[PDB]
Amino acid sequence: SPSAQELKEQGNRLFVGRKYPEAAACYGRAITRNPLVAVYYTNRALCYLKMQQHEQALADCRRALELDGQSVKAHFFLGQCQLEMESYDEAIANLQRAYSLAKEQRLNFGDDIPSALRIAKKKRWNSI
Ligand SMILES: CNC(=O)C[C@H](NC(=O)[C@@H]1CCC[C@H]1NC(=O)c1n[nH]c2c1CCCC2)c1ccccc1OC
Repeated sequence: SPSAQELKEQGNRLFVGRKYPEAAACYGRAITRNPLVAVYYTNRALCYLKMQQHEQALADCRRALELDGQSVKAHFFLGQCQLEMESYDEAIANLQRAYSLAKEQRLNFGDDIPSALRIAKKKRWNSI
């Protein structure tokens, strides 16, 4: 029987290989062993996003946020998901929140969050 962390790493490896259903199933098996780890839900939300399953991706972001309200990644993926759903105002607020949390936690993602914010703001404007 593999451990929860072994399953998270197998899921990450599968994600790098673009095997999204397989990766989501590994994160699900990690959750079965330990359902109190926010990053398992955040990682699976990204799989759901790659599989275009937006309602499932939102639900995993919410499960991650309930365990870790300070999650930079859960707010970032929530915002990206909302952007694809055309919920622009909500997307921008979550991306801005990921930016502020990353700055407070002294995390370095280069121009990842400002770039995502610019895409969302341009998409919101183009629709207006
Ligand atoms: C944004 N893309 C991912 O989070 C994919 C994820 N990458 C990581 O965990 C990177 C390894 C070390 C550094 C880390 N970077 C980030 O966390 C990251 N970068 N820009 C941002 C963030 C977080 C949110 C704001 C923008 C990943 C990689 C391999 C396999 C699976 C897997 O995730 C399921």
